[PDB]
Amino acid sequence: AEWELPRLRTSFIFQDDYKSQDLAEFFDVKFYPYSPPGAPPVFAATSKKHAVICRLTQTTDKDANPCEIIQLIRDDGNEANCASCWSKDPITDQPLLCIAGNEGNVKVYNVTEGKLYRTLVGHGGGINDLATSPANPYIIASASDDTTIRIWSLAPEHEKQPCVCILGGEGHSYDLLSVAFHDNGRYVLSAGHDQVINLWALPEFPNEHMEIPIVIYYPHFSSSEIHNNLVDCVAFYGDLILSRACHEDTIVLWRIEGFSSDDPIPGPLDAPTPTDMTKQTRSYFTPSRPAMFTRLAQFHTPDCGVQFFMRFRMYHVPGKHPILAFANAKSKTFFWDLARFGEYARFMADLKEAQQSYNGRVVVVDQGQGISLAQAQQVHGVVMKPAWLVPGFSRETLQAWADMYDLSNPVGLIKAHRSLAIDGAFVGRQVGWSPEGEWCVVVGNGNRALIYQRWGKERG
Amino acid sequence: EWTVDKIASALSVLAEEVPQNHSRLVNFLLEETEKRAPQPRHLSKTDPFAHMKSKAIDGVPTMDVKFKQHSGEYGKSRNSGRRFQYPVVCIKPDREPVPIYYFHHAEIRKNILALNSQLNPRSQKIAKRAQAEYAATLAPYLEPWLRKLNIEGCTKSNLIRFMASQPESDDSMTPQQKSNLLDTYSDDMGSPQAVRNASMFTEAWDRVFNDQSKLRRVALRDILMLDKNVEPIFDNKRAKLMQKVIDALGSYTTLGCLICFSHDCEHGEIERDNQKRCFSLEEIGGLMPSLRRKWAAQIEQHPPCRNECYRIHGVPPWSENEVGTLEWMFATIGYSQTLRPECFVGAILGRPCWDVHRKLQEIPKQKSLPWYDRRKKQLMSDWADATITHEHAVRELFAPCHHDGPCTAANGCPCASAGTHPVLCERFCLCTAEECPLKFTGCACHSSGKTCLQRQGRPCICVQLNRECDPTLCKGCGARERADPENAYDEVLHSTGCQNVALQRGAAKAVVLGKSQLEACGYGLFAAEDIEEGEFVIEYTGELISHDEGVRREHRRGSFLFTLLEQEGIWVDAAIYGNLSRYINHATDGNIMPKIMYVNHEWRIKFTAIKDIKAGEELFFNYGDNFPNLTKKLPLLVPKTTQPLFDPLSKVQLLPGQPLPQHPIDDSWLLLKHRDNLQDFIDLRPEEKEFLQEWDAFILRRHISSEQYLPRYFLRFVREKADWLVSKRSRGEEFSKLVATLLARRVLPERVVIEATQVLNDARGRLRE
Amino acid sequence: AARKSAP
Ligand SMILES: CCCc1cc(C)[nH]c(=O)c1CNC(=O)c1cc(-c2ccnc(N3CCN(C)CC3)c2)cc2c1cnn2C(C)C
Ligand SMILES: [Zn+2]
Ligand SMILES: [Zn+2]
Ligand SMILES: [Zn+2]
Ligand SMILES: [Zn+2]
Ligand SMILES: [Zn+2]
Ligand SMILES: [Zn+2]
Ligand SMILES: [Zn+2]
Ligand SMILES: [Zn+2]
Repeated sequence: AEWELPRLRTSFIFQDDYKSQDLAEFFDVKFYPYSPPGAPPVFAATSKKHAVICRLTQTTDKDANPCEIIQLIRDDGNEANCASCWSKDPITDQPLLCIAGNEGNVKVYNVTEGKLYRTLVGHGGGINDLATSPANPYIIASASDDTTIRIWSLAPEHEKQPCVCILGGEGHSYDLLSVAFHDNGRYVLSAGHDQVINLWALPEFPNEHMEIPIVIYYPHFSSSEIHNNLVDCVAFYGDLILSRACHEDTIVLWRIEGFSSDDPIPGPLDAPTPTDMTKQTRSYFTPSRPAMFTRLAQFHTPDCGVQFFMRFRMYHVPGKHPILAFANAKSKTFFWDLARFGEYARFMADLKEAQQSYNGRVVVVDQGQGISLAQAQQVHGVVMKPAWLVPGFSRETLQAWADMYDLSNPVGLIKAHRSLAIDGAFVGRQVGWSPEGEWCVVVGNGNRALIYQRWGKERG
Repeated sequence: EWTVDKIASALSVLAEEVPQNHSRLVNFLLEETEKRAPQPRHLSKTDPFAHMKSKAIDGVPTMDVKFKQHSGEYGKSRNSGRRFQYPVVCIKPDREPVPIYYFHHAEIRKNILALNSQLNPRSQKIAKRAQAEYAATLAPYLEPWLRKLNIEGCTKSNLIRFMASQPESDDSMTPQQKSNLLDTYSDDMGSPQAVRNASMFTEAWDRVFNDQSKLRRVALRDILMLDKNVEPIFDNKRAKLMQKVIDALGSYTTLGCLICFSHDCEHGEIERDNQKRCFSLEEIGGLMPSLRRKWAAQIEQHPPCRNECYRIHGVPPWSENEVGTLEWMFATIGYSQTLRPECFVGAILGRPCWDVHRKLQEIPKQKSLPWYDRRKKQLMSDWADATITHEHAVRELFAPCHHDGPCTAANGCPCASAGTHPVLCERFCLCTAEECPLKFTGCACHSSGKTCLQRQGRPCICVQLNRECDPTLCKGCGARERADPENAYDEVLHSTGCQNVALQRGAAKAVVLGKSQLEACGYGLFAAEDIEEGEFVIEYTGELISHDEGVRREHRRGSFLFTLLEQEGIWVDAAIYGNLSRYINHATDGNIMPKIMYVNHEWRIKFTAIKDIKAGEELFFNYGDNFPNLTKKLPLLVPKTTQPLFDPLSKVQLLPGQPLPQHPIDDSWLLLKHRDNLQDFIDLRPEEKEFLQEWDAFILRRHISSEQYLPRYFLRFVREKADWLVSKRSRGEEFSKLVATLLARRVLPERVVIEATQVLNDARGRLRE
Repeated sequence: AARKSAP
């Protein structure tokens, strides 16, 4: 069961709302993260003018619809939107949906009652991304065409001046596309059209009124060298970094040398400053390789072409396999299960071990069936192979396996573990995962949502 | 015996562990990350969506959704799909966005000096980055592989020697770079076989890892340049009885600003490669021309210390540092009557004064110019045609004159002759007012009322020259007190005396940011108090940039650059760093007027009111030709207004009659940059950096431009840092070199060296604890 | 050249 990957279960098209009769798109999708464990998962899909809110329920009937639309909100202003994140009312604990777009304001909607909670005003240009802090659900970050990040607090003490921090200075010089929080809520990644990925350290914010935001002028890590193109999606994976750029058809996994979230958070005066204008990378963290970062792996995502503003999403949850998902610009949805890499390495080591210890004469038995490495040994008086490794073995088979699972070349291309075709011409913009990982929703152009499921309950 | 083939063969085998270790590393990191999966936080105890049912319908706005169901491994549809109608909840926002802007706009107290920036062949960029990553990957394998191969003469050091002796090092290196290498490594490579082995290893390395067909390739040379004893050699961030003292003070003579007294500051000139010439003692001839003049001015002419003073009296062996300390204090105190090294050196070292005393003994007449009388302090006759002193747009910047003779063309005086006309000699020229008829002497104004005004029986020469009064030279008008920022809000003081110190005073009129009244403008700036015609309003601050830097910024921003010195080529850019004056809009009938001013050897831009302006009215000036296209040429209250007004940082809307927000200027980011600048000099010792950074962090926050105010700030520094200074021997020694350098400039009165002697001896005695 | 909207 734990090795199951999703399959297409439901899809829908939301009526064109940017009329030209089909150039509307869903730009974002996000599952609500504050529901009690086991509750039916709920996501919001954000089009240019609407927020579409759906609950997903598993069905025993293959023909029944698991998706039901429980709230539909229109931005009755002039803004076209493309970013969303969830927060909560700090008094009532009701869900709050934040929505931001090309006029540079964040609208915070009380979604169960269908009213506005508040607006967050201050940015000098359109907002292209929002993220909520995992450590504090009242803290949200916005990334803007004005080249800054603003950090906002919905806590009651900050009602009269809710911008608690600005990430400014000269770290970025063009429109930002992507902002992300570390799980500890104190490190922020930003990136965009200037091809710079920046890591910033947030101070602690006082639990009282702040007449002005704290301004941070210097990131603690900065580099334009991981990609050679505009960067439109970044995220932490634990302490590791995932990012992708336009024209590269990869998602890059990499790390900052010397960065660990077990260490104390550095203060703003620890940041490096641009003393030398020829350095395209600088880092507070530099302690092994002499460099300040190490490229680790590249997930192959073919046929993104020249498209940008396409985002991936990792499902990372205790006790479940981590799954990377991404849809390209030619009607494909890709999945990688990061737990397959280790089990394939273990199996390749078990194979080569017994090949020497027995002069090339070993037997290979699939896992998953009723046979143990014990019952199998009772027969010949033996290597266990994961059942998902599918064809000694032919060179073409070993080549196919290494393309999917070999992690030995940082500039290699790791082929998707599952590749699902999409009918029609479709460009993926965003991926979201339900809390229990049984639903994966891809949204994109044509106002289309693709809903994938595993661990279903359908029967006959 | 080795061959290139045998070495290359063994390198290929050793190389097999690189991807093996990479796979182990990524798998380890992936496994650790999976184990650290975060538990979801802040869960509600109840499901907030539980009560909400589908809004599908069995005069409200309505939208369609069509669903399709899928099953199987291929996602085949079950049918063509079912369509539903949904009511729409329409939510209007309650606030408009603020006017548009780019970058975070941060306030600076004074202009700051920018470094030149790069504009970021593409195919060469990509390939070099790929090679740099591969070089960094392979570099930690070189020494373990060398130890495994154990070939005679195949040593990291011997491979570096081989590299430096190859022809490719005439392209990749330069003289002195070869010198620094052969000082660390020399050229002896050992036995003939050791030389041959090193050569074969290099060839075999480049054969295995530097294949020309590949993009990801690395020459051994590339790996050797990453060596922490090699890379510094290719790093050009370098700052630098009498010859002993000259070299002892070299860091201070080289980096110490003549204007603001900091060692990393906004003055000086940035060269094309971002090397900096500081506005330094070294730009006016180094230590000796100023010191010799000090000695001569001395020849043409109290209580004992509490440290067992030699004047009443008269032991651990002295180190070289201690005798050196006594030498340069002696040389720069010079032929003094009232100050002598003993007491001060005694407080610097931890020694009794009688000890250091025991160790111690152990004018061609020149015709005055017809257009300027420096004794009456007056310009005369065709002075506007005879000089360019007042004409900042055509001025070129040359080092203050430090020649030996009269200030004439014959002696190469740049003041007399470097420009199209003569300019007056300024306060940093080594000539004196009695010798040199070009020496500026300040203005002669005095009055119990206002003075040094534009529309004045005798004009103010400072006003005529488009300069502010000098706190030292203009003695009659009270500029000494009015140019001191500690008196900036003494309205009684400033109601009389010198009215020509506004930029130094540093007080601006109350202004507030808002939405401009002009359609097609965004922000504007509004008066927040009444302003009389003729009053100073605000300074235009920003980044000081070169012409080519201006063209680069115009390109990268798809731009308003204020011309400060046209001929010299300096522009002010307030796109990111500046103050509220960056938001003042253009109108041909403006109510304020910018003007370039000479201010203690800085050029700065002031705005003056040309009409009466009432609180709440928007400010305008005629942009005129101040903003050229460089590429093409190649209690205080929020006032009542119709326009919305904004806090500059929070962008929160201000309400009429509320206290006007005035946020103190945040400069810690700027102090950090200047500290790091010093930290990056390869030729400064750590004991030098520690002191220079402590002094700079203090003195930069005081924004000095006149030596009139340095003695006071110097005494404050010694008092605040006295415990720190006596806690560590190197800090006293470095402090004494600063003192020696400022005594040599005759910029530090002897009086404060005596008091600092008391202050240090006190702190030492208090430490005795 | 990079493109943001759908093709
Ligand atoms: C540093 C001085 C700031 C200032 C001064 C005054 C008197 N009044 C002001 O309002 C502001 C504040 N304004 C700026 O900061 C600033 C604004 C604009 C700008 C404005 C309006 N519409 C567009 N466009 C139309 C749509 N297009 C797709 C792209 C954009 C763009 C472009 C800018 C700005 C700074 N740099 N740039 C470029 C060169 C990168
Ligand atoms: Zn200076
Ligand atoms: Zn004494
Ligand atoms: Zn001269
Ligand atoms: Zn001169
Ligand atoms: Zn002179
Ligand atoms: Zn005067
Ligand atoms: Zn004067
Ligand atoms: Zn005056």
